[PDB]
Amino acid sequence: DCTMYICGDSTECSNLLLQYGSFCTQLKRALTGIAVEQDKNTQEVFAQV
Amino acid sequence: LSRLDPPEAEVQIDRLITGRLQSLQTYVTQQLIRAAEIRASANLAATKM
Amino acid sequence: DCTMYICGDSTECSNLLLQYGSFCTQLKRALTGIAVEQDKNTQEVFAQVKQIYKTPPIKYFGGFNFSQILPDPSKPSKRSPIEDLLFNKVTLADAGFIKQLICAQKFNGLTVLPPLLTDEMIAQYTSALLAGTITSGWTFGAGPALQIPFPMQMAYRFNGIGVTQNVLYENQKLIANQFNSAIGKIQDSLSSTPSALGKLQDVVNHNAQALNTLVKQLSSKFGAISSVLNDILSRLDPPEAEVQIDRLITGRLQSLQTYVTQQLIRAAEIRASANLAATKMSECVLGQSKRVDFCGKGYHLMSFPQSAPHGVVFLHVTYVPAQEKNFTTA
Amino acid sequence: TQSYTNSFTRGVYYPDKVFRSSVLHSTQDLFLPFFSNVTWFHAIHVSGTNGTKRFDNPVLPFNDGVYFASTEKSNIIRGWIFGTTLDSKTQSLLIVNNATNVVIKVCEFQFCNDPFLDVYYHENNKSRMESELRVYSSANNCTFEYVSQPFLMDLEGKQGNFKNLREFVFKNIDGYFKIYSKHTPVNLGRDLPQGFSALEPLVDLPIGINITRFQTLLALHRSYLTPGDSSSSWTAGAAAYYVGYLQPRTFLLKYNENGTITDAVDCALDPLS
Amino acid sequence: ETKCTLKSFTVEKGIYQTSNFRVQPTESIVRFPNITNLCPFHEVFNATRFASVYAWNRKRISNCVADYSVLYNFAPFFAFKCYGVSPTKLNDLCFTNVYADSFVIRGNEVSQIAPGQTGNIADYNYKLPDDFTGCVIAWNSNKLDSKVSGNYNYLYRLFRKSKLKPFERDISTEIYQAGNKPCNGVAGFNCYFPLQSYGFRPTYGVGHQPYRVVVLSFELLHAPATVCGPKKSTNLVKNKCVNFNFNGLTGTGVLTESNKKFLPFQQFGRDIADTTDAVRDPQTLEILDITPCSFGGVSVITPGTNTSNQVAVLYQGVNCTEVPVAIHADQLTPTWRVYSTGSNVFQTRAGCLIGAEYVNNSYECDIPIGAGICASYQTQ
Ligand SMILES: *[C@@H]1O[C@H](CO)[C@@H](O[C@@H]2O[C@H](CO)[C@@H](O)[C@H](O)[C@H]2NC(C)=O)[C@H](O)[C@H]1NC(C)=O
Ligand SMILES: *[C@@H]1O[C@H](CO)[C@@H](O[C@@H]2O[C@H](CO)[C@@H](O)[C@H](O)[C@H]2NC(C)=O)[C@H](O)[C@H]1NC(C)=O
Ligand SMILES: *[C@@H]1O[C@H](CO)[C@@H](O)[C@H](O)[C@H]1NC(C)=O
Ligand SMILES: *[C@@H]1O[C@H](CO)[C@@H](O)[C@H](O)[C@H]1NC(C)=O
Ligand SMILES: *[C@@H]1O[C@H](CO)[C@@H](O)[C@H](O)[C@H]1NC(C)=O
Ligand SMILES: *[C@@H]1O[C@H](CO)[C@@H](O)[C@H](O)[C@H]1NC(C)=O
Ligand SMILES: *[C@@H]1O[C@H](CO)[C@@H](O)[C@H](O)[C@H]1NC(C)=O
Ligand SMILES: *[C@@H]1O[C@H](CO)[C@@H](O)[C@H](O)[C@H]1NC(C)=O
Ligand SMILES: *[C@@H]1O[C@H](CO)[C@@H](O)[C@H](O)[C@H]1NC(C)=O
Ligand SMILES: *[C@@H]1O[C@H](CO)[C@@H](O)[C@H](O)[C@H]1NC(C)=O
Ligand SMILES: *[C@@H]1O[C@H](CO)[C@@H](O)[C@H](O)[C@H]1NC(C)=O
Repeated sequence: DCTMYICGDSTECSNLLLQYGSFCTQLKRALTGIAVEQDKNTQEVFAQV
Repeated sequence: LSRLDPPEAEVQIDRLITGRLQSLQTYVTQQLIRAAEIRASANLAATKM
Repeated sequence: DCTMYICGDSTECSNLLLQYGSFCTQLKRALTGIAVEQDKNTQEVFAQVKQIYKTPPIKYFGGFNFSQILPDPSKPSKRSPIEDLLFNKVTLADAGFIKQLICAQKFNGLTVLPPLLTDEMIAQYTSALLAGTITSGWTFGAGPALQIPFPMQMAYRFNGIGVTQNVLYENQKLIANQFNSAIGKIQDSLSSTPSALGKLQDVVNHNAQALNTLVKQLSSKFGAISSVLNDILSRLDPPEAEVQIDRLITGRLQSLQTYVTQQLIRAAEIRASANLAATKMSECVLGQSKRVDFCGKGYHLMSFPQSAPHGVVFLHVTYVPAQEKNFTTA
Repeated sequence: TQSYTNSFTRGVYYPDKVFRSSVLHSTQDLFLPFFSNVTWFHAIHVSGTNGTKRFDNPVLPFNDGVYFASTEKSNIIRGWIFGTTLDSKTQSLLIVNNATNVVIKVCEFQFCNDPFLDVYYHENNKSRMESELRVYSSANNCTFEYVSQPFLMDLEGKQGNFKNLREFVFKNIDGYFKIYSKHTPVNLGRDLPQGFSALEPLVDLPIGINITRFQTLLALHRSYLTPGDSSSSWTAGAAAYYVGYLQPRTFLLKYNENGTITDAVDCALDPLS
Repeated sequence: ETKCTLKSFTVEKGIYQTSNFRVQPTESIVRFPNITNLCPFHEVFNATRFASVYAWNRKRISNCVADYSVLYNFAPFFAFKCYGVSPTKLNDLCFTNVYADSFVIRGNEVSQIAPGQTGNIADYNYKLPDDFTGCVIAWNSNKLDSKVSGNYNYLYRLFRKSKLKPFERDISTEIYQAGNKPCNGVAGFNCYFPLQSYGFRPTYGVGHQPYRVVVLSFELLHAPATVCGPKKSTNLVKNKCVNFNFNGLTGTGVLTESNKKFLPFQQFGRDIADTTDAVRDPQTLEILDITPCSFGGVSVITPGTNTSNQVAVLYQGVNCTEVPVAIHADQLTPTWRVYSTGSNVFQTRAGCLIGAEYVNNSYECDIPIGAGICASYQTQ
C-alpha cells in the first residue's frame, strides 16, 4: 500500500501525494495480476485429472 | 514536520516522496521480470508433466 | 512524439527539453522495434506456405461437411461463417483509419499505425492452408502437394494411432455423422459462453486502457502551480518559472518512460505466445502429432486453423474411447 | 417543534461550470451525506385574537454551509440573517425577497427584530400585512452596498396540492456566497420525496465575513399552520423549515446524455458503495 | 534531412521516420463578453455648479467600466500634468476604489495642491499626503465663471489653528479669536473672520483666471480588482487554424459550429479525455466547437545512397485533398519546399504517398509501406 509506505499516518503528506496523479492505482494492478498468475500457475501444473 | 514550518516543509516532503517513489517503482519492475521467468519455468514443468 | 506530448507548442518548453539530451531518440528506437516485431509475428505465423492453393469448385468429401469452415462466396469479405461469428463477437474500439468520442483525442502526439498484412490476405492464407490440408493431407508441408482421396487419408490417420484401417472403412457413415454433429455444435458452444474469447478481448482492452491513463496524466499538478503551461508562463515571471517547467517536464517524462517499459514486457509475452502458436500450427496442422495433450485432448487426428482479430483459433479433431468391458488376461 | 428525520438521498449540486456527456466523473468537495439527520425548526405564534408570546426562533449555528428546505405559502420565510455575531463587527447579510427584487446590502445592525405582530393577524379573517416593513432596524456601522434581482418566485399552481418544497445550499468558501437552488413543485404532501434533482448557481460575491451565525425572521404579520405537541427524542414535528449540515466528502456522479446529473453514489456510506 | 537525423553520410535501403509537421496558426482572437456598466466621469466633469476651493465637492466611484479615452476631446486641456504614473498607459490598471473630488483654483495656485506643499490653500484648506498617487486635471474656466459686477459665488479660508491632515475637511463658520482678547462673535478689533470672498472679474487675465480642477485618488493594494479596463474583443473566423482567448481559455486549433445542447449556466464542455471541446460567447452568445487541426509524421523511402538519390515522401494520416501540396512557408512546419509536390500523388489507408506511381503488377515486398502496399526501386 502506498499511503502506509510513503506517507506514514500523516494527512498532509497524503494530501501532497494526491497531486502526483495515478502512480498508485497503477502500482496495485500489477501486483494483483502477479498474484492471480501465481495462483493459476500451481493449478495448471497439477490439476490435469 | 515538528521542527519546521509548512513552506519549506513542502520542499523537503517533495524530495522525500519522489525519492521513495523512485525506490518503490524498481521493486515492481523487478517483480514483473521475475514473474515472467517463473511463468516460463512453470510452462516447461506443465509440458514435462 | 515527445515534443507534442510533453510540450504544448511552447518555445520555452522545447528549449528546456533540448537540455535533457537524448531521452527521446532513445524513447523512439524502442517503439519502432516493437512495431517491426509485431509486424513480423503474423508473417512468421500464418505465412508458412509458399503457394496459394484454391479449393476445387465442387464440394463432396464422402459425407464430411466442410461448409462451416471453407470460405462462403456470398458475403463480400469471403470469410467463413465461423470467422464471421468470431469477428462479430470481438468488439474493437480503435482501428486507425483516418480517424482524425471514445477514440478521437488520442491524437495528442500518439498515433496508431496500421498492420502490414490487411485482414483480407490473412483470409487467403487460411483458405490456402485449409485447401492444402483437405485435398492433399500432410504431404504439402515437405515438398510438392500430392492429391489423395479424403477417406484414404482418414484411414492412414487412424493407422497413425494404432487402429487398423478396417475400423474406418466399416464405420465411415457413423464417423461422418458424428463429425458433422460436432462441427455443427461448435458454433453454438462458442455462442453460449461469452468468456470463451477471453484472451483476445484482454489484448484489445489493456493497451487501450493504458493509452487512456497516458493521456490522463497530462492534467496533473505534479507539485506545480497549475497543469497549464501557458497559465504559469503568463501569470508568473520568467526568471524563476523554470523550476515549475522542470517539475512538469520531468513528471511527464517519467510518465512516458513507465508506459514504454510496460509495453516492452507486454510485447515480450506476446512474442512468447506467438512462437507457441507458430509451433502448434507447424506440428498439429501440417502433420500428425504423437505428443500428449499438445494438439487437443486425447489422441490427435486433425487440426483446422481460423483467423480472429489479433489472434488465431484452432479446431482439434480428436479420438476418444467409450464404454469398456472386463477381461481375463495371461 | 424540534424533531429529527432521515435525510434520505438529496442535496446534490453541480460543483463546476463545465459540461460533460455520459461520464462517471468523481469529485471531492463539500456535500450533504446520504441518509443523515435533518432537523425541523418551527415557530408557533398564533392563538385566537390574543398575543400569547411564543418565545420562538431559537439559536442556530452555521458550520461550513447549510442546506435548507421549505414549503412556504408564498413568502413566509423571506427573512434571512447571516452574520458572525449579528450585533457589531458582524457586517451581517440582510437578504429579503417578497416577489419583487432582493436587497443584498452588507451592513452591521444590532438586529432587525421588530415583529410588531398585529393582534388582527389571524389568517382566516384579516391578514392585513400591506406595507408592514420595519426592516433593518437602525444600524451599527457600515459603508458597503449591493443590490440584485429576486431569487425565489414560487410558481403557484393555483392549488395547495402542489405543495412546493424549495431547496437552497449556502457556503462561503474564500468569499463568493453561493445560493444554489432548485424550484421543484412536484411534491404533493409527502415530506422529502425519494428522487434526484440538481442545483443551479445564481450569484457570487466576496465579502470576507466568517459566516458563523445563521437565522431567519419570518413574516409574523400572517401566521397559521403552526401545530405543536410534546414531540421529543427523535420524532417528527411539523416546521415548514428544515436544517441540515455539510462536510467535505467524496462522491461519484453520473452525467446524462444531455448534461444533467441523474445519479450519484457516496464513497464512504457502505462497502458496496 | 534523413542524413541529418542519424549521424552518418550513408543511408541503406529502408524506410526512416525523420520528423513531424504541424499546421501553424494564422490569426488570433480574443472574445471577451459585452462591455456594459460604464463608469461615470462625464457626469462628474459635465457640470456648471462646481464648489469652492475651501469646501470642494467630492465623489465616490466603485465597480464600473472605466475608459480614460473620452475626456480628451471634451475639454481644451491647457494643462494636462497628471501624476508621475504613465499618462499614456492608463487603460491597463485595476483598482478597488476611486475616490475623487473637484474645485476651482486661481492662476497662481495651479501647482499648490501637491504633496508636501504649503501656503494658504495648501495648509489651512487642503494638504496632500506624500504618498498620494492620484492624477490632477485642470482647465481654464474664465469664460463662464466671471461676472461683470462680481462673481461672488465662492470663498476661501485663510485663518486656522494648525495645518490640516491629509484627506480631511475643516468646514465650520467660527470666528477667529485673534490675540489674547476673547472675541466671542463681536468681530471687532483684535478679531477677524477666517473666510474671505473669491469673486471673479472679466478683466482678470493671466494671474487670476479661475481654473476648474479635478483630482482622483488611487489606492492600489492587495485586494480584488473593482475598476478595470475595457478588454476589447475581436472578430471570428471559421475553418481556419487560429488561436483564441475565450474568457481566459488559451488554446489553438480549427474552429467550427457546435452541436449538442448546453445548460444555460455551463460555459465550456469536456470529454472523457479531460480536454476542452466546445465553448460559448465568441460575440454575443452562442455555442462553438474547437478541434485540433492537421498534424502528422513524415517518412522517407529511399534505396541505398550508393545506388540512387531519388526519394519518396509518405505523409502519415493526412487526406490527399487536404495534404500540403503547397507546403507554403510560415504556415507549414517543414522548411524544405523545393520538392515537386505534383503529378505524383497516391492515396493510401496509411497516408498520402508522393514521389511514386502505382503499378498494376505484383511482386514480393521490398520496402514495406503498409496496408498491403510496398515500394521498390525499379527500372521502367
Ligand atoms: C451440410 O451440407 C449441406 C449441403 O451439403 C448443408 O445444407 C444446407 O446448408 C445451407 C448453408 O447455409 C443452409 O442454409 C441450408 O438450410 C442447408 N439445408 C437444409 C435442408 O437445412 C448443411 O447446412 C451442412 N451442415 C451444416 C451444419 O451447415
Ligand atoms: C468389471 O468392471 C467393473 C468396473 O467397470 C467392476 O466393478 C467394480 O468392482 C470393484 C471391485 O471391488 C467394486 O469395488 C466396485 O464397487 C465395482 N463398481 C461398482 C459400480 O459397483 C467389476 O468388479 C468388474 N468385474 C466384474 C466381474 O464385474
Ligand atoms: C389578549 O391580547 C389582546 C391585545 O390587546 C387584549 O385585548 C386581550 O385582552 C388579551 N386577552 C386577555 C384575556 O386579556
Ligand atoms: C372578517 O373581518 C371582520 C373584521 O373586520 C371579522 O370580525 C369578521 O369575522 C369577518 N367579517 C366579514 C364581513 O367577513
Ligand atoms: C471567525 O470565527 C471566529 C470564531 O471561531 C470569530 O471570533 C471571528 O470573528 C471570525 N472571523 C472574522 C473575520 O470575523
Ligand atoms: C436529450 O436530447 C434529446 C435529443 O436532443 C431529446 O430527445 C431528449 O428529450 C433530451 N433529454 C432531456 C431533455 O432530458
Ligand atoms: C455638458 O455637455 C453639453 C453637451 O455635451 C454642453 O452643451 C455643456 O456645455 C456641457 N457642460 C459644460 C459645463 O460645459
Ligand atoms: C451584447 O452586445 C451585442 C453587440 O451587437 C448585442 O447582441 C447586444 O447589445 C448585447 N447582448 C447580447 C445578448 O448580445
Ligand atoms: C554501393 O554502390 C556502389 C555503386 O555506386 C557499389 O560499387 C558498392 O559496392 C556499393 N556498396 C554497398 C555497401 O552497397
Ligand atoms: C478526404 O478526401 C476525400 C477525397 O475527395 C473526400 O471524399 C473526403 O470527404 C475527405 N475526408 C476528410 C475527413 O477530409
Ligand atoms: C489497373 O487496375 C485498375 C483496377 O484495379 C484498372 O481500373 C486499370 O484499368 C488498370 N490499368 C491501368 C491503371 O493501367
